[PDB]
Amino acid sequence: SSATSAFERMENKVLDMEATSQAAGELAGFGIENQFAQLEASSGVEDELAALK
Amino acid sequence: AQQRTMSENLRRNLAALEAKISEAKTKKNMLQARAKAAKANAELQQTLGGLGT
Amino acid sequence: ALFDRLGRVVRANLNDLVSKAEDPEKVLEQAVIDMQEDLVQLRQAVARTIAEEK
Amino acid sequence: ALFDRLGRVVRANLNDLVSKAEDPEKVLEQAVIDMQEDLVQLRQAVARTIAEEKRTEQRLNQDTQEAKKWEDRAKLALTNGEENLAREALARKKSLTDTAAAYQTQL
Repeated sequence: SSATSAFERMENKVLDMEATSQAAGELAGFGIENQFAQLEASSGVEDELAALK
Repeated sequence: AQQRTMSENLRRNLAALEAKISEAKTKKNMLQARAKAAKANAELQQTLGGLGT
Repeated sequence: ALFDRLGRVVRANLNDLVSKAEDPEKVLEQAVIDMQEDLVQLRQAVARTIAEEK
Repeated sequence: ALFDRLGRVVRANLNDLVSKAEDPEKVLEQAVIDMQEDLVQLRQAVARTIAEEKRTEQRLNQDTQEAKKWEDRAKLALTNGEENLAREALARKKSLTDTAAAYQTQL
């Protein structure tokens, strides 16, 4: 019967969506970290290439 | 004497309501941002994956 | 055991008829597809439970 | 599972018909094209989310400097000789200070 009760019912749905979205990624598997490490490694090679010139 | 005391009671109860309705506007502004983010995240999970036919 | 015998005979003859319709190559591929569509449903069921952990 | 066996068979045969219909080259080009449309739409969704980072930064900047304008006026109120007006200004500032904190948390 209340404006407030409806409002905080809505917030819970948004929080459930936020939590569900992260969880889907957790179960999907992340391979980003290994890929990122290759970019960081690439940068270290390029430090030497800068240094030589 | 009763009126002056009563006005203060009414004024403070209203002030508490005004503050809490203000909390709700603040809630809403940031809460939508999460809904946008969660939805967007879900599309990334789908595009990277997807199985069968 | 009369009804019981007859009912099992009817099933057996039907099993031959549907096994004629099973072409082994194409049915095998479809089953791999079926598993994959199911797997998505299950992963998202788990995701909604892990959500309540958080 | 006698019916279920038949239902699976009908689906397999239908899949084979689609597999015949698929030309190798033309489906292959179209497949890349589909990914290109999808990617652009998603990039726009991500961009509209990265917008809220900037908006949260904007919201924070405001309130922090509005809080200062209450502080400035409150100290000037001391010079004029009214502590009551000064507390009224300072309390309001406190609330803006609290609001800004909440934004940083979010941000």
